[PDB]
Amino acid sequence: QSSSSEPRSGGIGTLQFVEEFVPSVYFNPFSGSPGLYPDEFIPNFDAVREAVDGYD
Amino acid sequence: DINFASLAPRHGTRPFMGTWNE
Amino acid sequence: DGASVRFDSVNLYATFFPMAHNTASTLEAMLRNDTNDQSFNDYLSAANM
Repeated sequence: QSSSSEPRSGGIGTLQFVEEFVPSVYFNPFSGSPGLYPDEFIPNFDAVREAVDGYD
Repeated sequence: DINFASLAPRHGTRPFMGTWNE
Repeated sequence: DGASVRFDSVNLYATFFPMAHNTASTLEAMLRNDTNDQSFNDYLSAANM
């Protein structure tokens, strides 16, 4: 069979990552309600649960 | 001769303070 | 007339509002954006000659 016995899923490699994730142009930035801001720009936001990853 | 600052006031809501969309 | 000083130490103190960690992160994200720069005059501004 040569190929791995179940298709991989997870994160992504650098070649896919650069074809995804093109720079985001945010017009009228921070205009809406909180809870609809682009929160996953924030480098320590735990996007699974709308909370920010502390040290504790 | 030149003091200034952001101001378009509101008090505490029926919630009073801190939760900040109406 | 003989006055003198010595400095034994300098320390920097700083104090933080203990703001809720996702709220402060929501404020931070708003203030890191080029539409929202902080700005200030010299509070009684001139060129002094």
